[PDB]
Amino acid sequence: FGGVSVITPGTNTSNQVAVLYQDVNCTTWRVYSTGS
Amino acid sequence: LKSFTVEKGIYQTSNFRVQPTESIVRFPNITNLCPFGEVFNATRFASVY
Amino acid sequence: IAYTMSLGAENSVAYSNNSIAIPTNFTISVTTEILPVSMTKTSVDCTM
Amino acid sequence: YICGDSTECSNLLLQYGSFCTQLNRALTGIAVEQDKNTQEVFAQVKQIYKTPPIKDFGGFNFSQILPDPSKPSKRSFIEDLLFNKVTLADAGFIKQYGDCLGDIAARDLICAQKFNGLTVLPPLLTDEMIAQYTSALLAGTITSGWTFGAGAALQIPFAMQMAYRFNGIGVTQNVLYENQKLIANQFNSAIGK
Amino acid sequence: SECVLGQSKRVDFCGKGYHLMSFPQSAPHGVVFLHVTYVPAQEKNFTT
Amino acid sequence: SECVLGQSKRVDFCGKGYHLMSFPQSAPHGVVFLHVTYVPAQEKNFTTAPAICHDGKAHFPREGVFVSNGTHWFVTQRNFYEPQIITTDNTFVSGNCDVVIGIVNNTVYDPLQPELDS
Ligand SMILES: *[C@@H]1O[C@H](CO)[C@@H](O[C@@H]2O[C@H](CO)[C@@H](O)[C@H](O)[C@H]2NC(C)=O)[C@H](O)[C@H]1NC(C)=O
Ligand SMILES: *[C@@H]1O[C@H](CO)[C@@H](O[C@@H]2O[C@H](CO)[C@@H](O)[C@H](O)[C@H]2NC(C)=O)[C@H](O)[C@H]1NC(C)=O
Ligand SMILES: *[C@@H]1O[C@H](CO)[C@@H](O)[C@H](O)[C@H]1NC(C)=O
Ligand SMILES: *[C@@H]1O[C@H](CO)[C@@H](O)[C@H](O)[C@H]1NC(C)=O
Ligand SMILES: *[C@@H]1O[C@H](CO)[C@@H](O)[C@H](O)[C@H]1NC(C)=O
Ligand SMILES: *[C@@H]1O[C@H](CO)[C@@H](O)[C@H](O)[C@H]1NC(C)=O
Ligand SMILES: *[C@@H]1O[C@H](CO)[C@@H](O)[C@H](O)[C@H]1NC(C)=O
Repeated sequence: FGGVSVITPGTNTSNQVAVLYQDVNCTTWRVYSTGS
Repeated sequence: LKSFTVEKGIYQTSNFRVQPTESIVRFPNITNLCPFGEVFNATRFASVY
Repeated sequence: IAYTMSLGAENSVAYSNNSIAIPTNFTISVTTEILPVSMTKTSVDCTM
Repeated sequence: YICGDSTECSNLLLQYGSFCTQLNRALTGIAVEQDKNTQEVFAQVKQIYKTPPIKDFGGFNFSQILPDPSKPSKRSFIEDLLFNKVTLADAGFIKQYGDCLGDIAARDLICAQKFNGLTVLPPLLTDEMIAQYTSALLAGTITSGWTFGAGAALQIPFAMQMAYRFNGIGVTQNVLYENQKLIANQFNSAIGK
Repeated sequence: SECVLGQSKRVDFCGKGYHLMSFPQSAPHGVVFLHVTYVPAQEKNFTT
Repeated sequence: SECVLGQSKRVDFCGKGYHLMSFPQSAPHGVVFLHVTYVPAQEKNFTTAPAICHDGKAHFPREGVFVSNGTHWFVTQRNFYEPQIITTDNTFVSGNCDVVIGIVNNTVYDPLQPELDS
């Protein structure tokens, strides 16, 4: 259950990405990695 | 068009499809006949286990 | 970074009984507008 | 959607990834097009003109459609009525796994839709932003007339703007200045109706 | 573009009658235009 | 059809501002329009009035609007600042001057009385 989206710049710039998990609070949970 | 009459214009037909000329076969050249008598005509067979 | 998008620059306008703003100078502007008109025409052979 | 929560059928289905990718691409294009449509329709003006500071337009009453700074939104009365008439069906944007699992003895539509891989994305622009855009358009068209759509906005009295508009349709402006009270009363009655 | 940011001379485009002005309002997945127009009411017979 | 072969009065149809002219150019599978338009730049503040009363009768401008330098009164066009002296062939009279809201007191020059005087 729950959709997942990935926000990323061009791969020729950086490899860091952000992950948006739909239909869930963060205020562990159903996430791949909590991180910070 | 499934009809004997064709109106004035330009129509598209099948591409230029060319028929083959001859047929060839290329198999590796092996002369031996592997044993049909050591598999089917043997004197002793093994158990099923 | 993640933020909230802006709705453009913010300002206001003065209004009264009898205050009118009238132009004195002008400018001639040139703008580009692009419009597609057609695509590629294609044909398909069913059997092939 | 096809055979979720199954392993063998996924291995069988691996030969339709092109079809699935093409469907997803079409849907993504649809969503991007809808966002672009909203942005193009509602963002014609770029500068957020504030609401008029004083109200002496000449008898015309615009409190019916101008925003009221009394609720957490900038929606006027007409906008509130229009929102109250039509009812949505997506039921917000958040539905956690602990809620769809809660109502297992009662049937739900969104939970069944989401359990089969059918999701609804949220719009890029919220209703507050659209209300702000509409309020800016109202302020521009009331305080400055039609001049704010062609370059900078120029101040002009509302009675003079009405005289300009009457002269536009072939009626001399002395008609307005001799009947301003009646025209204002008629406009107020029409907006009330 | 044509009825809120200006005045329209096209007949029957924004409301019946002679177009004077217009107001936009939002709605869920839509827009609502309030068109303010001018309509002659009391006709009188004359020779010309 | 509407912007190259003529002039368009539709707002925001062919470029921002007031449409003057347009030029077409080709492109692979498309067209490109160069719209030449007119944009006012330098605004100036003025005080104004809808009409004036001279001899008990109101005078409304034919084309333009009344403005003031602060002590004098002029009539000027609506998209440019070209002040002119108030006179009878720029204004027309419509009834008495006790019905209009916002009227002001000013004199009107007649271009025929000084001519007959001499
Ligand atoms: C109206 O604006 C234009 C440009 O904004 C002014 O033209 C400039 O005039 C000065 C001196 O004559 C030149 O040095 C500039 O090169 C001109 N600019 C351009 C783009 O040509 C013009 O002076 C202004 N007119 C008035 C009455 O203020
Ligand atoms: C414009 O001119 C007329 C005439 O001089 C002024 O009308 C007079 O106003 C005073 C006080 O309101 C009255 O006592 C007079 O009887 C009026 N005279 C006439 C002929 O009506 C008028 O006040 C002037 N406008 C302004 C703003 O002062
Ligand atoms: C199998 O063995 C028998 C005698 O050993 C012989 O007669 C027969 O020809 C053989 N068959 C084949 C296919 O070799
Ligand atoms: C003008 O002429 C016709 C025929 O006499 C008449 O019916 C009509 O009422 C007249 N118009 C008005 C406004 O009275
Ligand atoms: C006209 O009035 C306002 C308020 O005084 C002022 O801010 C504005 O600058 C004036 N317009 C111009 C072009 O100066
Ligand atoms: C305003 O314009 C008139 C006409 O030229 C002039 O006589 C007058 O001195 C000007 N007043 C000011 C304050 O500029
Ligand atoms: C102009 O507006 C102000 C504030 O409402 C007011 O003092 C004044 O009476 C008004 N004058 C006219 C002609 O409307």
